[PDB]
Amino acid sequence: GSFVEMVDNLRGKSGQGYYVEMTVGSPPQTLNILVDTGSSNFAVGAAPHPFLHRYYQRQLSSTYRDLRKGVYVPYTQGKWEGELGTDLVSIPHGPNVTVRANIAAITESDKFFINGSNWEGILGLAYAEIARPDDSLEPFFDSLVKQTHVPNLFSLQLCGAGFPLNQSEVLASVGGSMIIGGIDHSLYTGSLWYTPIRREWYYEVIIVRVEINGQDLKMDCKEYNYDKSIVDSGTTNLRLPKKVFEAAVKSIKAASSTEKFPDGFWLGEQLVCWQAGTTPWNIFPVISLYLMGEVTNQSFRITILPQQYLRPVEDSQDDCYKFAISQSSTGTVMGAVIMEGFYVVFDRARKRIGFAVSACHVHDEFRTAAVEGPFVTLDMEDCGYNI
Ligand SMILES: COc1nc(N2C[C@H]3C(=O)N(C)C(=N)N[C@@]3(c3cc(-c4cccc(C#N)c4)cs3)C2)ncc1F
Repeated sequence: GSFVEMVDNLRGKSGQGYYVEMTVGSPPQTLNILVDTGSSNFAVGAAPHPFLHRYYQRQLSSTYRDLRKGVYVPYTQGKWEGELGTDLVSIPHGPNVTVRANIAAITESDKFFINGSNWEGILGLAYAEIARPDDSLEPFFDSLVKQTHVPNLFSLQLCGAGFPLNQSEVLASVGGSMIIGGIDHSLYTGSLWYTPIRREWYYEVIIVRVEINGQDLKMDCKEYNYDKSIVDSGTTNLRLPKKVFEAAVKSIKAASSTEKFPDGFWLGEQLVCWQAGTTPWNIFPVISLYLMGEVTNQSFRITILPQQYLRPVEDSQDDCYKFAISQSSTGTVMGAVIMEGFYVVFDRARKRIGFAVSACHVHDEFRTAAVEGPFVTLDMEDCGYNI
């Protein structure tokens, strides 16, 4: 229904991630924590670092419990090593509960904490299967549901501003909402459409068709989910498997062919700029991803605009952007590019993910993001990849 205490509890932007305030320990130590549906550990800075202005001080918490076990995470979007323990954890703009949760106290890191970023830790919201060191380390959300009456569901509304936010603006701006234990109807318009969670590890889904401005990419649907397709609030871009990325970029270039962009732009390395207010949104195509429905032989589509896949960056008074669609060798990743267009419901209790048009998506007077259905789609289980 309505969860006013949790609405507008996030801050951040797609390039730096979105974070929520949490407290750890007794007395409570406040930290800003990245909301990550692409991992399953709760890990916090626990030692001084040049890019952290605060960290978890275990010696100052009366409720700290040492698990006497280390944890190592290899190079991904950095690397880190830490020490496992448990403590009492709360979310100030969250459910009014305190839970005893596992915490990885980060003692050493390399390219993990980012200069200029405001988060001090990560809240991995995915399942125990991908937790480190192994699946015996209960993730935060599993603890929260086990210890309280909070329903086994959360929903995310990530809000892209549509323009660059400077150092002060990004700290003062509302970046979105994380509703723990429910769905807030103020955060979306139209209907919610659900896709099954294929398997509980990452939030894995199945894409059954892809269109660029209504034109079918016409690839074998297994290519779209090779080797998996996931929903990840901790990835900035929409990432596509190599072969799919190559086909999609060719189609996006063809649709936008009235303007030529350098190779560096399509590689996501180089910004493109236009005179203030003159970004030619209309030359760029909409992108639709069709997802398996909950009903046999039924699918639905989510449609995003260039206002989602062109990420605003500062250069001048020009309006500049980076192309936020990129190649992957680990499957499709529906990152902040996708999520900024939609209110996303992680319905763990019913093993499904819901999408609805976000009340904060950026658009223009001529086009809007969309969530539509149903469509008749056959042999959708064949779109899933095995081995
Ligand atoms: C903490 O513990 C564990 N974290 C992980 N993760 C895997 C990483 C990764 O490659 N992705 C795709 C991901 N979704 N999350 C991780 C990170 C995201 C960011 C980050 C930085 C800047 C912007 C954004 C955005 N949007 C995200 C830094 S690390 C953490 N894996 C296993 C663990 F035990």
